[PDB]
Amino acid sequence: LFDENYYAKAVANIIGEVKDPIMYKWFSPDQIEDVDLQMGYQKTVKWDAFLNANPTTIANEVNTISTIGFSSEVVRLNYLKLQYKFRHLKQTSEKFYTSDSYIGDINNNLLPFAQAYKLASSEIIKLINHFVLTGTVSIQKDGKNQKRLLPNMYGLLNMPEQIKEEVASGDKDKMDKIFEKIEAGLSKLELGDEFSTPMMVIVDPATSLKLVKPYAAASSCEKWEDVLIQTIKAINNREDVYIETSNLLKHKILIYPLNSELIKFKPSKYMLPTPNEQVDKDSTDVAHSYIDFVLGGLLATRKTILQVNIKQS
Amino acid sequence: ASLLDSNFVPINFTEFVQAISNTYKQRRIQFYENLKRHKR
Amino acid sequence: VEERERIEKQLLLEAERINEIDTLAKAHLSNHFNKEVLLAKGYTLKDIMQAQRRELVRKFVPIEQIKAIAKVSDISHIDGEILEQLVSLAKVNIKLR
Amino acid sequence: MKNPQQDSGLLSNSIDFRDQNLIFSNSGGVCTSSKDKIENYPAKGYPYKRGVKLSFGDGTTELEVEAGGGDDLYGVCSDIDEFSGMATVIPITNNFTGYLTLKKVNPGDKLNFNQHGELEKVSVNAIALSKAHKLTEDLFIVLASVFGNRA
Repeated sequence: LFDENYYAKAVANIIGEVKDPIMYKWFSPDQIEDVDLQMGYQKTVKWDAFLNANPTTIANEVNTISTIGFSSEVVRLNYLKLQYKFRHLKQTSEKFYTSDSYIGDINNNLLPFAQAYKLASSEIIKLINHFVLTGTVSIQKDGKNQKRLLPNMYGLLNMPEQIKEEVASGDKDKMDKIFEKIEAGLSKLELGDEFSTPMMVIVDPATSLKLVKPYAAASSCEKWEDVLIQTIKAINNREDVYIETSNLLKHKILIYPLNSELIKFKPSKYMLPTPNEQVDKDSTDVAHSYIDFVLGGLLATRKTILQVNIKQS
Repeated sequence: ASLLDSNFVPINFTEFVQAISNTYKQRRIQFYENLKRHKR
Repeated sequence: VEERERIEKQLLLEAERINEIDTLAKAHLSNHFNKEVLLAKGYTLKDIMQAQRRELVRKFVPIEQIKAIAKVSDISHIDGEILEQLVSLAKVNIKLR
Repeated sequence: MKNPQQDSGLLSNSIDFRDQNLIFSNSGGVCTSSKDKIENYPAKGYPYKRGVKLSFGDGTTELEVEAGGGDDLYGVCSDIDEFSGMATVIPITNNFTGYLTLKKVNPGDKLNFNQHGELEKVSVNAIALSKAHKLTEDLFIVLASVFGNRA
């Protein structure tokens, strides 16, 4: 294959230089499982029981007894397939563009296939990491003109039926007020029997700098971060509480456990960027290539994620 | 069945794509093996 | 005990031959004919070695030499000194390749 | 000039991935079909990212393309090579979607080309897909899709 197609050989040589996505830090090894699907859906069933009324007293003779109800719930996960096209230089056209210390037409913005592919992969992987966190796909910094996606496609920030807290504008810089709202959300969390598990906190850099200040006179050898870790340790049965920072977040605090039972990530085995066999060619030196990637596969139980929004002005 | 193995010689594009997926998975496994989170 | 010593000498000789054949076959033919997967599929060691030798002949030795020197186009049943000649010719072919 | 001739003083920060396409150096279309018809013509002036019209000399030299519009519109210039002075032109018969020069506007507005190859609000030729983006004091670009000529 490599003898027939140079582009396949080039990708195999250049694939090792692409950095791993940063979302891997957001999940435990067991929380991620690969599914063999490109486009479509995957469904699962959950069974629940409930009590309809107060228990019935067994005295003398009685026929009317209280009932215990049952219900089924079907959970569907959606997977979508998306593609980009990028131009580059023909393989048998590089010698007429190799400069002293670089290859490519600077004036016309043309690159060799290897460098073009590597840059394209990095940009897509950034886009994937954005979707996994924020649940949306958009190229504007305002998060508008979003790509209309299928239902049952959610990220860690747009997941419905979760605990949401809002710090008012007047308390944007008051760390005590922010920590107050965190506790209210922590109380409303419903981990239940899966309490004994590691927890994960993802915070924006602006709030992270607020955390490192000493806890408030001021308590020496005690920071706001240390107080928060202990507070989370209260409900997770004294388990590890990791904190990470992401520039993607903006005035947002995200707390969720690292238990596969509550939150599960089942991405496609072809989620990460992959070359396409179709290569446009012409008489000129400019060729086109295609990269494919798959989105979707995030499943989580309701009322297990805390989302804190610090309303800025 | 991964790009890491130098002895691996793909026969067609389909096998090449499968090796990429296997290679991505192995890197993820290796990443988590070598990951050392900050506990404080 | 020298009879067993010579038996062990022959064992080492055939083991070295098998190791050389396997090492060259892994880099020449494919990974599908690996010793582990063939054993999983249920072939004896000698059967694995002869199958690898026949594949080596089918890859290096041209079909005309098979149907002229070995007198049969099919290497399915030619095993023996004719197979030794065929694998020697395959070694010559890979040397000149 | 599509490519800023003046050299930059600093290395760019390749960390973000949003709003990194609103530059004048971006050539072609945002969405491009592999079945598009592409022509190159001698360039009269700088018609880059402008509507072009056919202009004939005195017959000694072949025809060339100049920035223009109105009833004389022939195509849209999407790229230009400065060394050869050849302007890449997509015919008005073919449809184009990309960033084009705007006269110095909301999505959904119908736009027509003026005498200088600049898009302006209202025959219609294209429809605005976004709002005006300011690159220089007088340079305004807009994402528009052209679908030919229709009254």
